[PDB]
Amino acid sequence: ASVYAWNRKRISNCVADYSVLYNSASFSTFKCYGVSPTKLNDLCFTNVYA
Amino acid sequence: YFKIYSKHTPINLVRDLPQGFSALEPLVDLPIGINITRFQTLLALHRS
Repeated sequence: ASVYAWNRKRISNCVADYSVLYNSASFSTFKCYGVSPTKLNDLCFTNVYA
Repeated sequence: YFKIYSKHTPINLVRDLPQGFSALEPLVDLPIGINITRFQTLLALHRS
């Protein structure tokens, strides 16, 4: 979607492997602010939105 | 985040609200992410 009408999707009731996101080289920028990138596999979250 | 808190109380007062204390238990945590400014309740008709 366009930036004015950005799409928001809920992620819930799943187990997420973030290691495939860090180790993938396709992303030019992988920058995290309130969480460390390497610690994402060790934490539990709810109400995740993309 | 749309929070629904609910409580059911057995009452026997005829017209107005009873006077007392009853804490509302949290019922539903709803992920909507939309703007809400106006609401309307739904009633049921009886047909004869």
